[PDB]
Amino acid sequence: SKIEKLSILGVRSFGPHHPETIAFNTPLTLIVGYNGSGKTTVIECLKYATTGELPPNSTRNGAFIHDPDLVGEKEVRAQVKLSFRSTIGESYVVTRNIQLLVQRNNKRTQKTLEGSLLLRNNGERTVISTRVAELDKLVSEKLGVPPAILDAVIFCHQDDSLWPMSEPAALKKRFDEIFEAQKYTKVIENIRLLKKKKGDELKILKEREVQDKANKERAELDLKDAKAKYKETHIKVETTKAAIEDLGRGMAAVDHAIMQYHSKMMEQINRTIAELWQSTYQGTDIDTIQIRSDVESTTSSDSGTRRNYNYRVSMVKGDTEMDMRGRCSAGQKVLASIIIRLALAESFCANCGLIALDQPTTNLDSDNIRSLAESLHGIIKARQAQGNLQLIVITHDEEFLKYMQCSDFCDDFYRVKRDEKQNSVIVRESIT
Amino acid sequence: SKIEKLSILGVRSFGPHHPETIAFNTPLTLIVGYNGSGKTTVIECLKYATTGELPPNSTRNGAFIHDPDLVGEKEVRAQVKLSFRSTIGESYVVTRNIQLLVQRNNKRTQKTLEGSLLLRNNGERTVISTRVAELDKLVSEKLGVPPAILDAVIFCHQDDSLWPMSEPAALKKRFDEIFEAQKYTKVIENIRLLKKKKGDELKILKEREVQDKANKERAEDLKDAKAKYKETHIKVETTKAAIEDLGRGMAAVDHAIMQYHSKMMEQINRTIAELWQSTYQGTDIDTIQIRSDVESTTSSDSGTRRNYNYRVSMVKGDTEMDMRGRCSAGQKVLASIIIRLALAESFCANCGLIALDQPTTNLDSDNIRSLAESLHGIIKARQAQGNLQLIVITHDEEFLKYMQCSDFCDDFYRVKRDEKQNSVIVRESITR
DNA sequence: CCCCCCCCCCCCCCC
DNA sequence: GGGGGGGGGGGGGGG
Ligand SMILES: Nc1ncnc2c1ncn2[C@@H]1O[C@H](COP(=O)(O)OP(=O)(O)OP(O)(O)=S)[C@@H](O)[C@H]1O
Ligand SMILES: Nc1ncnc2c1ncn2[C@@H]1O[C@H](COP(=O)(O)OP(=O)(O)OP(O)(O)=S)[C@@H](O)[C@H]1O
Ligand SMILES: NCCc1ccc(S(=O)(=O)F)cc1
Ligand SMILES: NCCc1ccc(S(=O)(=O)F)cc1
Ligand SMILES: [Mg+2]
Ligand SMILES: [Mg+2]
Repeated sequence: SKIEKLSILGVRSFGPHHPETIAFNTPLTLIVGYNGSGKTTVIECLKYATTGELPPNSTRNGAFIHDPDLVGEKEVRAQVKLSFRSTIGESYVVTRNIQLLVQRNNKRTQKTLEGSLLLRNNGERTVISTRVAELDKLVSEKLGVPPAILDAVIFCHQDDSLWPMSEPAALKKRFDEIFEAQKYTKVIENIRLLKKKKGDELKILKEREVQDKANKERAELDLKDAKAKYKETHIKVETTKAAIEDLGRGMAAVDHAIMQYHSKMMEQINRTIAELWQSTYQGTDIDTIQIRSDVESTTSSDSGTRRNYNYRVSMVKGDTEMDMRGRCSAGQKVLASIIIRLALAESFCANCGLIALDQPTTNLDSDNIRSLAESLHGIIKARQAQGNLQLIVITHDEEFLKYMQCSDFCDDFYRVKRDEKQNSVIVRESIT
Repeated sequence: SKIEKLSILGVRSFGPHHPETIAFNTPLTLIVGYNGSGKTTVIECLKYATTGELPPNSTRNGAFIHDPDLVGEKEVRAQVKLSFRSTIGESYVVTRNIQLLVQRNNKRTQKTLEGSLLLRNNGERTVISTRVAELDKLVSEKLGVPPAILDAVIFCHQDDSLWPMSEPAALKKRFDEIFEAQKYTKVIENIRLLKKKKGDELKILKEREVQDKANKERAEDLKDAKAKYKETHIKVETTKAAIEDLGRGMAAVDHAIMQYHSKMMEQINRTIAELWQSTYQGTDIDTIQIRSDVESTTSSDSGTRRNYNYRVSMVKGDTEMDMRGRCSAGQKVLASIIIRLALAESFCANCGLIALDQPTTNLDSDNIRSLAESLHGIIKARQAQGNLQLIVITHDEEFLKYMQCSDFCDDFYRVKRDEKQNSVIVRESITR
């Protein structure tokens, strides 16, 4: 999977007339710029292009669309275009359009216009879909990334980048999505319903079997026919019994595979998190952090067995383990959230090396700024040859840039600036 | 007027055995240290000492109290001591104590022990109060600053420092708290009750007067009749006068309140406007302002209470838009600090007390430099008046350099973790 | 009449 | 809005 080029028109501080573009490097796309230049907007456009999700608190009132009053028109059309290649060689472009009207009554109304996923063959166009509902499905499907991963891990909004350190209910929600826990309980539950239904049939069938057996002893129509219906019903009974077991064994197999998958996944995730923490965190006070999962089970013959995962991020010091929630510093929260997202990206999409880190050194001190950068350099070096990585870093931290030593990977970087009209523009610069 | 010495024992990463102290300088207290040193804890304990409020997300599970498991004991008692001077010369110390038990049921529970406000006559201690409910009221009076200002503005938790940029209701609640509208609106309602009651008496009185007028006219004992007519008429006029006095008093009260609200918002926006133009490096935002929208019609909760809506606007050229859902991370951080500086300056203009915890979060190099230079200008201007007590926590080295603390400081404080991973506060010297 | 202590209420907080 | 814990308040009792 790979993302090639992004096009932005009329989104936030990007003007409505002339599209601005950025092309993504491998293994690293570096984006710098002043406060309010428009860097975070770039990642907003990647998330919108891939999922149709708009930034939180910007979904209505057209905060996402370049404000009509600034340009002097009563209507502004926004457009985002993303070109990418699927896991197989294939080449796609997704376009999305959104409109913002200022009516004569000053009322603003936002409307989502038609978009399109189109396939390019040898450089020539074919329409795959023009329905926004399918685009979400199709793009992630082509990219090789679940939507829950695009949303929470890869294109995580800067305002939301600390979700791993949030309250338990919220944390659970995001892991439940990432693990699709609602989907598999619905699987288990449907099988259970079917099993109960086949169970009701079996009671009726055994009755009938007892009845047809007796008619055969009395006949013993006629005894030759009397044996026929007895046999027909006997087979339905035995056949139903077998069906009941198969549904039951299958139900158990599904539950077991699901429970082991979850364990394996969590074991991998905690390993990476432990490695990332021990390498990068300079403090002595926390040796490692871990995601601990507490399963709540409720078992009844009517509701069968339903598992509920509760999740916690704990920090480990010596013998002691404590829940980090409500107990970690601003800087610790920032580092833990980045590492956990890296760990999830590595476990859940082991092969698409895609993640956006928007201003990773927030609240980090000088030592941690250095080590984080060197760890990022270390991740890149290890995976550069494999061709796996498309990593996007946004920063204006000069200390961070210096220690990353990105020139080893980059021939260029992108700078987002405001022009004289105060429009966001994206200029490509030489690594020099 | 001033805060002198703080003592911390068994709170978070501070060990339960030996208390750490910090002494506050004028005009500036500088506090540095690595991620997780315990710098934010210091500000929490200041809040806790003055208002009794604990850090958000820490009122349960005793997250604020140094964890019993770390020591090898099952119970920890925390203590925080703050010595300060009232608006008058008087010298006080408030002490608060907290306990966190690992119960017979295994999970932790926290309990609030005895507290004390103690007055110092040099060489003699006197308990002014040992009422944990009363400490809040007494302390805030002595400091000369309202409880909601200590909470939102002076000692605002780092996790909460962006509240000005929060959702409308959340912003409104805090401005509401800051604007104590309940006490006086209830005064108005009680006057209104009386005014209405005199109104009914007036209706009955006017009737009786018409009756007495006719009897006087019939007599034209005539002297008796004129007496009764006058008597009744003077009662009518007297009641009218009483109605007018109550009515005018009601209006004077209500008017005084609207004037106060207007006056403050005006000063607040003046200060915010100067700071923005003075501090913000960037062409895209000329100024920011706080707009107050009154709900056309006051809702009735045991009185008629006006409902204000508040919004933070950014101004560029002719155009104005709401910052909510539209500003960058750095812009949120800068706007929130400036709004707090302005809130301190207008609402407790007399005592220059504020804590800035990691003020350069997500700020670019230029905005880091200019913010530092603006603080320098604020300090230089008011140093002579002796009012100012500014507390800055930072590990931003470029920021420290532009701050030029040597002009104002003879020493600064460093927070460290000792070999046992306990937070320690070390005092260090500066050249000038 | 002051207050002190306990248990319980209710209140703020967090969900 | 509700639920739970804990602080505080409330009421009864004693100093
Ligand atoms: N609807 C809108 N119309 C016009 N301008 C907008 C709109 N919404 C947001 N903006 C502005 O566009 C900019 C968006 O920039 P961001 O991508 O958040 O900046 P940034 O580069 O991430 O800066 P940071 O986060 O401080 S490092 C902000 O400066 C907003 O003030
Ligand atoms: N109940 C607790 N028991 C023991 N340690 C705790 C407890 N609560 C918090 N801590 C630790 O104490 C530290 C809190 O110190 P802070 O003041 O938040 O850090 P800081 O100096 O502000 O660092 P920043 O915000 O990253 S610059 C963290 O490292 C926590 O791991
Ligand atoms: N997207 C990169 C995911 C990743 C890949 C590798 C590592 S490492 O711990 O083994 F160095 C960490 C994170
Ligand atoms: N606590 C007061 C903060 C403050 C805020 C603003 C100023 S001004 O001189 O630049 F208008 C001065 C002081
Ligand atoms: Mg940003
Ligand atoms: Mg902190």
